[PDB]
Amino acid sequence: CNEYYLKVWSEWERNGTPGEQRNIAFNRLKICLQNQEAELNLSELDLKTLPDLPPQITTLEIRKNLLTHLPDLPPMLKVIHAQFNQLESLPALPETLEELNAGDNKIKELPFLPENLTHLRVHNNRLHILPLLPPELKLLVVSGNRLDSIPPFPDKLEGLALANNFIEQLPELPFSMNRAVLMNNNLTTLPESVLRLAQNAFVNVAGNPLSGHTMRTLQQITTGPDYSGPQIFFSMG
Amino acid sequence: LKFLQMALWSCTRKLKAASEAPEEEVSLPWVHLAYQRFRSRLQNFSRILTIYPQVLHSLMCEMTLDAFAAMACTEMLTRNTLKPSPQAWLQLVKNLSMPLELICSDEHMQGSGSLAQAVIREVRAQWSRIFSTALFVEHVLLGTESRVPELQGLVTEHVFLLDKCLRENSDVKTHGPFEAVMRTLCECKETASKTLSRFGIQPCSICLGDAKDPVCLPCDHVHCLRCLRAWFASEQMICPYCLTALPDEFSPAVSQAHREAIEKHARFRQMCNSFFVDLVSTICFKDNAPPEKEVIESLLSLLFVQEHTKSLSPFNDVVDKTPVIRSVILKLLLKYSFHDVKDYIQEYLTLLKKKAFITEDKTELYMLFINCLEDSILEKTSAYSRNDELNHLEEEGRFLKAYSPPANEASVEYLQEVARIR
Amino acid sequence: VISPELEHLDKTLPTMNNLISQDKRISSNPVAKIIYGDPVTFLPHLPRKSVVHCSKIWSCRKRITVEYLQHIVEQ
Ligand SMILES: [Zn+2]
Ligand SMILES: [Zn+2]
Repeated sequence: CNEYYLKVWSEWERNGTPGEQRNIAFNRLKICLQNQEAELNLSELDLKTLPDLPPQITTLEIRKNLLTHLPDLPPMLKVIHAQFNQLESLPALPETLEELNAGDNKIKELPFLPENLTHLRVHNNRLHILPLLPPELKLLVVSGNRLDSIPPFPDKLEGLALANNFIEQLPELPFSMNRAVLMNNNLTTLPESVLRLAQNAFVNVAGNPLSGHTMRTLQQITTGPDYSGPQIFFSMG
Repeated sequence: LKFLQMALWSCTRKLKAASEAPEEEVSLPWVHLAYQRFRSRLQNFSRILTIYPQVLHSLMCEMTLDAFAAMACTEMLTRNTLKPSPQAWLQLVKNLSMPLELICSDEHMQGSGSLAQAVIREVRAQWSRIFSTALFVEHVLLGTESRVPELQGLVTEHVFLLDKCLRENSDVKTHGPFEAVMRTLCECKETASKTLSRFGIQPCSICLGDAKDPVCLPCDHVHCLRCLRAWFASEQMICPYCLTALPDEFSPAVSQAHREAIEKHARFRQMCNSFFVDLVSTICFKDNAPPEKEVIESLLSLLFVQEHTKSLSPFNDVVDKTPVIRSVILKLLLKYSFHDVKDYIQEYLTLLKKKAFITEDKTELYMLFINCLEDSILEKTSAYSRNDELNHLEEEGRFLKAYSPPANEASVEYLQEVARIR
Repeated sequence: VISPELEHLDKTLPTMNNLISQDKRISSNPVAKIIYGDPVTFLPHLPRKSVVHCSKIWSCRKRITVEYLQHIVEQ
């Protein structure tokens, strides 16, 4: 099948438009074929679309290109760093994807994701709809999108960030959460579980149009340092 | 001289046709009468030929040469758009504006026939398109040349895109052309932002404005120095936007590149805002009739973001920290009769007064309206003659005789009464 | 010498006006109370219900002229 790979890479090379250093891609991609590489790079090549990718790699860098939609995908494409492409939405995603970064893209909605996708980053995208999240989502990042909505948080969401969206209401953070950032959202209030957390979690909620009496509620709670909840901040200059 | 003869000959023939008698003979006196009746039109035609003599080549019982000269000029300006040079073209447009605007006014061309009317209708749509493109040129292109010459190509392309979008229906007082212009300007600003930096331009996630004191990071997203100091207090090593582990030894600083880029983007936004404001003021709010409901509603919507207030601009990228209130749109609407604008102004007042931007002790807000209403009346009265002033003073007397008086608030009628009384 | 002074008129004039209005020769005069103070305090006939029946909506204001534009431009 290697010959078909050589054909498709050289022919997509025939698509050479201005700026697209697909020749350099050809050295790298053929090299990947020759080693059967675990790691590959195509980032910063100003590419706009890709042909079939090698199957045996467990990593692919395509960041800083002009891509808008992607071709067939490896079975074991564990780690993709697709930051700053022009993606609108992505094809069927692989099983063992344990980390994916799609930040700075133009995406609007993503499909089903793995069980062990411990890290996700889609910052600065245009998401509008979030499917259910996995049991082991150690990180969820959705900032920069246009969401005023959010599904429940998974059991294992240690790190969370939500700022720059339009969130008006937030589900509860579990005991595993340790660093929440909720700045400049449209939140109405922050619920009580956020206090029950450990005494070391940073929670920034500034920039939100939160309930002033709810603020004073947290004021009475915070003037009682006897509670070992986290440190909550609502504004800074 | 041949064309002036044809014009004055047609004027004489028309005037004599209206002599209450036939044209049995056409004596010399009628020629003087024609000059007296059509002096301004003929002088204006002469001015046009003087400014753009080329029109003569294009020209090769009713006075029509002026209208066809105007049509020829709008053709020999749409064709020669930006040629020979932007400054010469803009300056020619300017010089022609006064005569072309005269020809396009019902006063200057009272009673002319149907061919002249249809010609003037087309000349109006053409002049609207030319003037809009000229304002875009004057504000965005010329400024871009000096400040951010890198963009002159994009501005030049978008000039022809604007001309192409305004072509069919150039009545910017309607909805479709207005939205098309706003959309084109937004695409142009977006493309300029993508061009001035291949990663684009984004505001800091802390202040959500331009990244004053721009600081980049190993993640390429931009923030501010002061915000990064306030953030780095302790236990807060990682960026907020991405949760990247900053090296323990990290120390921030400013990248000159990004401050230059931001300054260029701000200059560009300022020029585009000036173009939009000029188009609204001069083109949209021009006639002896207010723009349609959709235009005014969109403009009132543009003042506020979903509340926070901002200057008149189609870009949701600048906002006044405090809810500032300003008088522009109010003055524009008040250019017309209060009877027509009452519901728009009362909607604007109820919108501001909806706890969106003011809280209580509103006595200053009402003063703003009253002052503008006072200005509006003064503006109209300064056009009046002496006998108009006397008739006005008598009408106002019988109004003060007719005047006779809910609580806890005021309306635009009450405020207009307060102004008139004052 | 003179120009430094004119810059501060917006404050210096309200100060002088206060010192003058509160002088016994004036502070008990009704016309002065109308011009410099709020008459609602000493005229019970004045309504106090509607926002329009305040003191400021019924106060004077600068008439705009060419001279005032000239001065503003120079400043
Ligand atoms: Zn900031
Ligand atoms: Zn970061």
